[PDB]
Amino acid sequence: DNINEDIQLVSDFDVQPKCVGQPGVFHLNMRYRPPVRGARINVNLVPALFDN
Amino acid sequence: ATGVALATFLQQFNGLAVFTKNTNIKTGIIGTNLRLMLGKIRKWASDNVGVLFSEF
Amino acid sequence: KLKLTYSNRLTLPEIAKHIVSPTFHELEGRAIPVTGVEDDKEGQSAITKPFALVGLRIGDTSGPAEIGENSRINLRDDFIIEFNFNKDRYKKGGAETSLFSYYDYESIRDRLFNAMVAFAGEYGITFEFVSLDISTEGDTVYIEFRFRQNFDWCEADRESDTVIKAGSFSLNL
Amino acid sequence: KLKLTYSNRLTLPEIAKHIVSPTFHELEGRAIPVTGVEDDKEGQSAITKPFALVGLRIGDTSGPAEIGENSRINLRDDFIIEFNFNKDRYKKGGAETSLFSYYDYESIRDRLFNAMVAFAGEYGITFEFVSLDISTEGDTVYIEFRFRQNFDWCEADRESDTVIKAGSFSLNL
Amino acid sequence: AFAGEYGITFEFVSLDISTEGDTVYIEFRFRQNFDWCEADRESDTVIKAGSFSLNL
Amino acid sequence: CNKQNGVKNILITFTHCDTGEVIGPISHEQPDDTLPTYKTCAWTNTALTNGAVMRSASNATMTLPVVRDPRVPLAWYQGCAQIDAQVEKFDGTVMTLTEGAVTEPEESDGRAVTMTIIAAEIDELLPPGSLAA
Amino acid sequence: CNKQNGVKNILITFTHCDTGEVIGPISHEQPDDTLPTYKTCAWTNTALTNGAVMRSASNATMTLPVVRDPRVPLAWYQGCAQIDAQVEKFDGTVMTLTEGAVTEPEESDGRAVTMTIIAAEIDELLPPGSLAA
Amino acid sequence: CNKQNGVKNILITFTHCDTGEVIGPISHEQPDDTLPTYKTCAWTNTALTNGAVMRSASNATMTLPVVRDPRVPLAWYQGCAQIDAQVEKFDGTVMTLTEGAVTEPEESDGRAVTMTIIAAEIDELLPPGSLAA
Amino acid sequence: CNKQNGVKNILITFTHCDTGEVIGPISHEQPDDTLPTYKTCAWTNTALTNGAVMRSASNATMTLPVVRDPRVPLAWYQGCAQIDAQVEKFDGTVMTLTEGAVTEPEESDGRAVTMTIIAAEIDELLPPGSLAA
Repeated sequence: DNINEDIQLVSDFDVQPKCVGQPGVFHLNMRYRPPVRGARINVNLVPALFDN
Repeated sequence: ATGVALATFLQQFNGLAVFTKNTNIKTGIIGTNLRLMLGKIRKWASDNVGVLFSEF
Repeated sequence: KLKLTYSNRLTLPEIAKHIVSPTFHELEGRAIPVTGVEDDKEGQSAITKPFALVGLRIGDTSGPAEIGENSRINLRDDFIIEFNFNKDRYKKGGAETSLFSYYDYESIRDRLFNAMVAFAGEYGITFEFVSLDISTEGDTVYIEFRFRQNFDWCEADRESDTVIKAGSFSLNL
Repeated sequence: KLKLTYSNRLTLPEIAKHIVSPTFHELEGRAIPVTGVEDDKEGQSAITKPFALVGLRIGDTSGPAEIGENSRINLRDDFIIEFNFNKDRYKKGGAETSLFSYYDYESIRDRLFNAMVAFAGEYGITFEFVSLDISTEGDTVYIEFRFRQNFDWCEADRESDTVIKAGSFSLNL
Repeated sequence: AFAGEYGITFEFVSLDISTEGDTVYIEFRFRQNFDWCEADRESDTVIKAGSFSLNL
Repeated sequence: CNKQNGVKNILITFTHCDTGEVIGPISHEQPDDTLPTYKTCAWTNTALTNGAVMRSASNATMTLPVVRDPRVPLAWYQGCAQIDAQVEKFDGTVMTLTEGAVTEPEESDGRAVTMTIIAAEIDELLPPGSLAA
Repeated sequence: CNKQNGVKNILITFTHCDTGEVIGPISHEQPDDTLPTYKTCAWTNTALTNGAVMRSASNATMTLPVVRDPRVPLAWYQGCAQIDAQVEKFDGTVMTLTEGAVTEPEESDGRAVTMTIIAAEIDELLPPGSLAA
Repeated sequence: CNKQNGVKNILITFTHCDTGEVIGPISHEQPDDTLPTYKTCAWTNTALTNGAVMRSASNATMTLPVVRDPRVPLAWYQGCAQIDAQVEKFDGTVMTLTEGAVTEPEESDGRAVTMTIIAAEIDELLPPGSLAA
Repeated sequence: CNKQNGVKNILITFTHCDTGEVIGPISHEQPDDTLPTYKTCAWTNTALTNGAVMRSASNATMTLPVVRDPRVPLAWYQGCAQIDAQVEKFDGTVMTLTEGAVTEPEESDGRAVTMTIIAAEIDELLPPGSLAA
């Protein structure tokens, strides 16, 4: 829907204090969404007779 | 039909900023003024000639 | 981090405070902004050495500058940094070093450029180098750098007059 | 609104009255247009401070200016706005501030440019910035601006000689 | 000779000569063109990890 | 002020063909001194012999250099979006265009852009006192 | 007088093809130093060999840069209107054209316009003392 | 920051079509003041008439002048290698390209090189606050 | 050294097609400031749509302006002889070419000559520490 929000990146160095940030950890958040496939169809069949 | 069409068209101006003392618009602002609105109304009116209006 | 008055260029005091003072410890501060290096020129020489001045040379434009018309505005500035240092005289072997002798400037140039590039990368402000000159006067040596800034300019913010909410059309005959 | 002598340019009194006086309250008026900024330097230095002068530099042409021939005519006007301000000294901590020290011009520039933009948008007259220079003299600091106007010129409103209603068409052999 | 040996070259600008009593002054003017670079620096860290929470 | 030349405002209102998003009118400022240009009459005359000409159908165009707005994807200024634009000069003239389409876009460097727009018709509003409809 | 080069007047009389409206002669002034140009002979000569040129039919033309009159729609200076024009030089010459048609109009920026007119004939009036009809 | 124009980083990741060797993202610096250029929208519009246009496939392109890296064979900066590149401007924009192919290379002098890259798609990352996906 | 741009040597070894004569390597010096140029990748990429490209065969080329050696016939610098060449830049690079052929020779004035050479392959030798074969 909006690529600029559905994926966010987080690094270990954002929160922990001075030098506590351990070397080489980064957090990734991604919002999956399955590809839609057809599932069900409703049919309304309306017969009539020749006319006019 | 003309009334409903025009009313639908004008709707897009709702909530739009306006400047009248000094017509310069700062860069990046969303807005307009009297002259621009008049011009756009004239454009829309000219478009529909022949379907609803006789040529002015 | 710091707080900048402007978003895309630095006033001379900001330079003297954040680029010159923290880089040269030899100067116990004394990075003094001034109106112009063409100065009283007497009290200028009396400041304790070493010290460095920062002063505008001329404001200028680098292209179109038509104020008011809805077009970009390209201002430009020329400011110069001038240092002042003593002279060392180590008098080796029953002989003194001459009152004039090669004085190392390359190290000063390198240090200044490195600090400038570091800051520019950190915040996104860059300078244009223009020239370098050196001269001596008895005890003191004058080293003069000329720089230049390019930046856009914008007008202050403003308040709208009103907003639309509805419209009374007539549709006469 | 105001009433302008011309429809596309401002005479120096008009600037001194409508761009300088209403913006800088520090000047209790005292935005005096003068013939030339080099004129009578003495009396020109005795007016009460602060004050600002407006004076023509020179008038020339930005293109073709052949008078009479039925082509456009372009003209230029170089004028300079020069201010005068005192120095503020506040003696913090048993130590006076030096007679020469950095003086804030950026605020003056911003205020002036904003006023010029406002007026230009309001009426439709625009200026070209040229350069800015600053220097100090004892108690007073001279901030000097240079500007330029571009405009067309037209001739006065002449009156016809007659009108046409007739025909002879003799149509000889 | 030196330039061939190490790879540094100069630009010649002009030659001027003048005399003064006993001594003669010969003044050469030269010029150098070269690139400049910034001092070396140390990385902040290295990378080895991954979380990829993969929310709904 | 019928005796000065310059641009006073520029507005643009993007629309996305595929998704149908809309971005309300946004001001813009020019990158250099070049002004826009126009061509309103929709017919094109080709020369023949003895003063005859071949009158044929053709588009009405506009050329419009603008500094990019830092909030809109660059792709929208090129052929990926549908455009509506206006210009107001000092002397009071106003030029209005709608349903424009960009053509043969040239490469841009990320801040300055030139757009070549064509449309079925461009409308011009004169200052007060016109001598014709 | 006899030994000065320059333009002295320019008149134009627009007619609208589709509606028949007319606007009486209106003066005009040039945007820059470039003077108009001309070609009055209707025929054209190709080379061939041994001086055996080939004569054929062509059009009288005229090139006329003029600053727009603020009261006339811009379109009328392009393919949308029929044009009549005149020029008076200082020395006394007068170039008259009628039923002109504008061709392949280049884009204009709203104040300076260049017109390429073609017509079946252009008549030149000389100062007194001409040596030919 | 926002109101300044310039390039801030450039990265490249060569891949060799035949051997399959890879060289990790290496920085680069520019030879002169010319900035890169882009063209991201993957479609092209032709004129036609009455405002219509013909819409077609086209590509996404990039132009990228960079100073050679003394450790990489010159040939790899021409049509012998597959390229992945990125650019970061001062204001925060980032332009990413992948599996580019260098096309119609022009001769080079060994230190300055210009590449014309085309790719199926180019992605733009705007600074915070964008108004569209 | 590593950060200076310039040429350091040029060698050439002429062979005569019709007679088989040979002239051992002879140094040369440039007529002006223009450096040689190169293109080493043999293939050429044309641009299709959607990022595809048509790959085909081409020739390595070199461009070499040199001041004539006063002892060699001028013809041998033009299409009458087979050429082998080398270049050594300051930083250490070395460009080697063999069995080149001269093409479409432009007129020379007897002292400064420009050669457009084409050959099957050109091999580049890098300074120490290369990242690829």
